[PDB]
Amino acid sequence: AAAGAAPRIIVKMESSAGTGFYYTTTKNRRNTQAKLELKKYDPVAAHVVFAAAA
Amino acid sequence: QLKTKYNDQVRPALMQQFGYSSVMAVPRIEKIVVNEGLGSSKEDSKAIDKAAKELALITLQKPIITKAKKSISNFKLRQGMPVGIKVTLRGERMYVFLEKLINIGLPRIRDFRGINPNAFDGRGNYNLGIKEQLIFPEITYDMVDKTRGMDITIVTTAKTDEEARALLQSMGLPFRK
Amino acid sequence: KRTKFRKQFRGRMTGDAKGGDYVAFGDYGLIAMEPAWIKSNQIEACRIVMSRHFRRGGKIYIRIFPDKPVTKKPAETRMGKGKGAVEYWVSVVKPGRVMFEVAGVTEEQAKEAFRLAGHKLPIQTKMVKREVYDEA
Amino acid sequence: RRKLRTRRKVRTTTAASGKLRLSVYRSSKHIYAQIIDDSRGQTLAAASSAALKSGNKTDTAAAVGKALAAAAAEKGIKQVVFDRGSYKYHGRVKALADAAREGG
RNA sequence: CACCCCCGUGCCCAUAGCACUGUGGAACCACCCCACCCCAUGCCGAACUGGGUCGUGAAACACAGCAGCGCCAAUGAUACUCGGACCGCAGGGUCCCGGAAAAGUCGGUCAGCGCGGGGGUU
RNA sequence: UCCCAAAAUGUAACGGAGGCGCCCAAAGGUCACCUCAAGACGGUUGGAAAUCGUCUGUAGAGCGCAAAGGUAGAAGGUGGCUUGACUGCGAGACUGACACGUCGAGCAGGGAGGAAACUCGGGCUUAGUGAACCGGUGGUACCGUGUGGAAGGGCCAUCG
RNA sequence: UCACAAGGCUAAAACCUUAUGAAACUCCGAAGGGGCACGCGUUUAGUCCGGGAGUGAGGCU
Ligand SMILES: [Mg+2]
Ligand SMILES: [Mg+2]
Ligand SMILES: [Mg+2]
Ligand SMILES: [Mg+2]
Ligand SMILES: [Mg+2]
Ligand SMILES: [Mg+2]
Ligand SMILES: [Mg+2]
Ligand SMILES: [Mg+2]
Ligand SMILES: [Mg+2]
Ligand SMILES: [Mg+2]
Ligand SMILES: [Mg+2]
Ligand SMILES: [Mg+2]
Repeated sequence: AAAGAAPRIIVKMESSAGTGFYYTTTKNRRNTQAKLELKKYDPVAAHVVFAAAA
Repeated sequence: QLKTKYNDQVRPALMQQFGYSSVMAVPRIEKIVVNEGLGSSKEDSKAIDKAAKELALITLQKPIITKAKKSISNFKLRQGMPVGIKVTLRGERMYVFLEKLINIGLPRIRDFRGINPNAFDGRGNYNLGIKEQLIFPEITYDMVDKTRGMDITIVTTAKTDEEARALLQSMGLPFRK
Repeated sequence: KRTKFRKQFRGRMTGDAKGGDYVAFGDYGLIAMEPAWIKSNQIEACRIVMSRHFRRGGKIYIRIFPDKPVTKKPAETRMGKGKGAVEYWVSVVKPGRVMFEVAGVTEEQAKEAFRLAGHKLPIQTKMVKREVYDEA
Repeated sequence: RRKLRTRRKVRTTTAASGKLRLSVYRSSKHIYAQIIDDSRGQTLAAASSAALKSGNKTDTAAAVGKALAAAAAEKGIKQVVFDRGSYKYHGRVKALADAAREGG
């Protein structure tokens, strides 16, 4: 996207599984400031819960 | 509490004075309604701490924080902020707090020959808000800071204004003369 | 004369005049015959004309009104770069439509003050008297 | 106001779901639970309570909810969709439910 | 639905609406009564809701009266117009033949059709 | 996006106004619940406007921003739980010269709210975007040159 | 919704009688126009697949 934009930074969601997987979305960073905990699917099994990876 | 049976001293006080068809057809009093509307200017956490303690000790009931109706006039106004506080009192606690008034509020009034007897709600109801806070059985200067004031509105199922007039008055109310 | 605030700009078209082809407000009334345009000054003209004639002062009803912005480009440019700034204002008077109503004067005053009025306009005209009675 | 009743009334997508509407009127101490094909403007069950209830008041629930579901199972009507109106689904009409939810 | 009438519910989305008004109580509805817990209030049994009456017909609801308002709305006639032709430098206008409103006037109307239920006709 | 655009879609102009290159972790999924702008009267600070009260009250408001269409039986306002802002797909159509683009029932794995029938593969919608190429990165074990390995490459993902 | 002619009336804003203009107003709203069907009654074209193109400056009522 538009590089020097500090709010709504695009970061991915890596599974707690270790399947080898990742989603990709955008938090406002005027919000979370720590990380993100979401509950998405995972082809390499069924239902993981993801940590907002660096 | 007893003001219940007093209402029931009124029930045929006017069912025998007027000429009604029935006993439910004579003006009851749904809710007393208190508005602690500081607002416009006063935007301190402390004056709503105070309005809260005050309201919750005088009427023994939690206060609802009424906000800015998105009205943002030329002066100091905006959107989501406390510009009025509210406590609706109905039935039981209504009769209790109203008795707190006629018993320990109305005489306590510094300078008081009764209150405004001009036609209120043209539909035949009432309001009456009143300034002063230093005329109370609960509001103490030894438990507050500076001086505030209340704004009250009582609802009466009267058809016209003379009938509310009569109602409120025979219930224990001074109309200044 | 001119108006207060608006849209800004325009266009044009014709075909006969809606209302109101009737003699209200007055006893005597002057009526257009041609699908003209009419301007702020073109009417202020007749204002000041008839208002000369009636003295002090009659009762004068300007049933028309300029609302149309007409433009002219800056003189001497080749077209393009824009539409013309607003030159002047126009009342789009169509025929049978009545422009002037007066009373509070007599028949002679209507004839003459209307004559002098109509000698200031791009239109042949007929003056008359009431009877148009669909609604007073 | 009305709002709530007409709200649920339309969230019962009238006929298009295929099934059978199941009315109620727990706002008085005489109720009326009904059964409708709504498309066809007709009623097919009918468990009143005004022709002698039992004696109970909101205990009557499970009972006219058992009477209804009985008249249903008798008619043949083997499938539910639960209309209401101004009702929370929690207590009384919820009883009517549970004992209709296994009662026909 | 056997006759009225009330309770729930639909087709119909104002000729079906509102105000003024009179009838209406154990026969259904409603208000009413109380609520420590179910359950609920951004505060309060006001509302959602749990206990059950008398009481009231007042309020709300239902019915009937009612043309003051809203709603609906002709025929005639016109605007405009398909397609035939034409006039004026032009802004625009006409003729023949069909289609043809809008708004206004005449008026019209307190809807009309169902299903099930309860309840009465010494 | 709106007229211009001649009541179908479409249509030019250095014609007439205005807006986008984001925002939202709740402003989404579900579940439940609430109703608006104003004017009149009457009311402690106030007193044009604040707060409360009542009578009016189908939209005269609200929708994160542009307007048009839309909307009160909610898309508007408030809470409970929540990660359907989900992989594997795609019946059938809208649209475009192509490339694109747009909508979508239904099936599977597997979930979320409801008690349920259900609803959901982002937001009322239509702007919030950049084809290839070369390269970064997380998987993957298809290719790897006499052979078995590794470089490198391919595929899914994705970043500039 | 923006505009605006007179007059009422009040403290002017509203609102009443009288009154009108609108591409970006719309309680209303044609004539025509388009899709689908039928062919009830005529006429000839259409559509697909494959070969060869040219044209892509238009002009007037
Ligand atoms: Mg012609
Ligand atoms: Mg003709
Ligand atoms: Mg005709
Ligand atoms: Mg009636
Ligand atoms: Mg066309
Ligand atoms: Mg072209
Ligand atoms: Mg290249
Ligand atoms: Mg790699
Ligand atoms: Mg490798
Ligand atoms: Mg009409
Ligand atoms: Mg070219
Ligand atoms: Mg050309």
